[PDB]
Amino acid sequence: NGLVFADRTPHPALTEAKHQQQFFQFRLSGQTIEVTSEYLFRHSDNELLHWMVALDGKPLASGEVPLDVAPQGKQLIELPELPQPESAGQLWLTVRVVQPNATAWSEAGHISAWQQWRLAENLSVTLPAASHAIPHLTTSEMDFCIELGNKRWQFNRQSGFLSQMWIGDKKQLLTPLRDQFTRAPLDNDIGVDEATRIDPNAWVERWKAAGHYQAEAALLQCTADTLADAVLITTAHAWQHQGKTLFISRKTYRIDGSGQMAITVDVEVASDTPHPARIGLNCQLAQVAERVNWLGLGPQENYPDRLTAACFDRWDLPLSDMYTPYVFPSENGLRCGTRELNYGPHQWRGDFQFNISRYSQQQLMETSHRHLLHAEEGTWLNIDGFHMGIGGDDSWSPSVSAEFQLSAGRYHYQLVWCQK
Amino acid sequence: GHYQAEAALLQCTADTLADAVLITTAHAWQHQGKTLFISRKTYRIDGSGQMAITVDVEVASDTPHPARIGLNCQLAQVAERVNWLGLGPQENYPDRLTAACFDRWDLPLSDMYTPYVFPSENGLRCGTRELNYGPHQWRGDFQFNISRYSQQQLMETSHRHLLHAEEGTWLNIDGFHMGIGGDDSWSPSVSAEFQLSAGRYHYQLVWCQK
Ligand code: NA
Ligand code: NA
Repeated sequence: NGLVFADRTPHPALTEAKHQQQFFQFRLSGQTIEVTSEYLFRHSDNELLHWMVALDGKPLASGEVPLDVAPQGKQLIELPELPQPESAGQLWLTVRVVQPNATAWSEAGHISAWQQWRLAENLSVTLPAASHAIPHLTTSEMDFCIELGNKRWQFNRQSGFLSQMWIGDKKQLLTPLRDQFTRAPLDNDIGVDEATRIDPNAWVERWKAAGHYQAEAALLQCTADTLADAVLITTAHAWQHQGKTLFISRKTYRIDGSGQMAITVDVEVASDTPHPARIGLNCQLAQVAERVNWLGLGPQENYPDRLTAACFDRWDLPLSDMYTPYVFPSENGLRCGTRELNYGPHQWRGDFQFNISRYSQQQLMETSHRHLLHAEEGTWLNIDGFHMGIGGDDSWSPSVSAEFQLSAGRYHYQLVWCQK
Repeated sequence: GHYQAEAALLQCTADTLADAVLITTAHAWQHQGKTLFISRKTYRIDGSGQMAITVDVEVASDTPHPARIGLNCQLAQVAERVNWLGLGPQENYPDRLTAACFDRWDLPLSDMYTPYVFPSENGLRCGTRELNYGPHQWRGDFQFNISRYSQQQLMETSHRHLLHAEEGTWLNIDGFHMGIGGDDSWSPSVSAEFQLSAGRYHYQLVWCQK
């Protein structure tokens, strides 16, 4: 149940605890930062505030101000006039409290606190430059095919899913892109303190009994249309278990002359089915790259009810860091609030949560120990419009608070897939 | 600049499909060089006569959260009854709807207006899946109000006895509507979970003739 592994390597949860247990609080009013000390005895005599303003990860301005706060006291820091850019995006302010000097318990340059705020946002009004190229649709009995030069997109008309993508003669997918509504259960979803308890109230059990893990997709609609400058595929799927419809998924895929595939997803969830762990898509990619790079919350694993410690910026990590090696395997390594994701030739833009690794949700839920996991061929990608909270208040009864359960009934998310 | 914000057209294409016409639009509401909202829509008129409207709105994170995200128009028809599947029968709002029940409700048009002495937004009904008015039917998941008074006349007139019924019927269909609040009435009282702060919004509507 540790914040650390037996060898004292941090679990991702530790960083959330560090952030929430901060000894300095911050408010932002206009250009003023108010820093309040939660110490009771010490003045801030080994602390400096670093501030940084960035546009979608791009550093615009930064600075340093010494901290001189009495225990329980306040210091107002006035920011210099910020040299606003004209280009579209969201400006983010980040502050960090840094300890310049080593102590008996920390190294020089130790970070004790941080915080972020959204500053100005400039919405993108300027149209994209109209591409000259135009995609073409090749219909067969079994498939819709879209080609754009080297690029090729294949929609299986029997299943209703994007079954394959081609760059010239190279395959991009090892498994089709399908809706996913389940996760490999966390310890908080399993809910039991004792071994032989088959607790009928736990999330995994409610999910198992409703047939979430074994629901079969049934195709309702799979049509293709040609527009002036794009091809539009439209699909509708029903997930059923024992005649009962749990989820309906309605999708458009819009492929334009730029080679961008725009996916719209609208999901209905039956109000009497237990709230799903996630509402997303997954596929097994053929590529295995070294680095994952994203504009979103990071660097560490973060979930909707555990993301306060994560900062929004441009993060770049090795693939292996995008997996969390919990001894008992589960859904893991998610990052939330992501606007852009980069992996090998692929780029996904939108507002989504994702995890990426060499292990399928299936392998993760079938394996009892982490050392028994084996890297699957290619890379498993889950991209979620929505993900349920993880809970934790205890680990033997449902603990995901109401506001983090997927209860809306109707959900919408949109993704742009392109090959940069 | 929310009240004086002017719609600027970005896109307006038409496309013929196998069994439908697809109109795609984009707009930006600006005030003094600042982009407040972007609205992206598709209209799909198919062979059965139904028009499906899909709306996706962006709100700048640094503009005050808007009062509503919706559509309005003035219908030519003045009918006797309003029939809806949703929350009712009385006026209800996102942070004042626990008393309302989900059912099929049928009231005279006049009942769809609440005569507050100082006129304001009024008569909203939430959680509506189907709205019927004369030959018109709207389906989806929306909030609406319907009356002879425009949002403009309501905000310009100071007493209820000075209001005149306009020509036809003003319809407001909202995908999202701000809470009313009221913990007090001299400071912002709308709780955070009832402010339209998501940044991106989505609703869909089917309009047909029954
Ligand atoms: Na100091
Ligand atoms: Na008024």
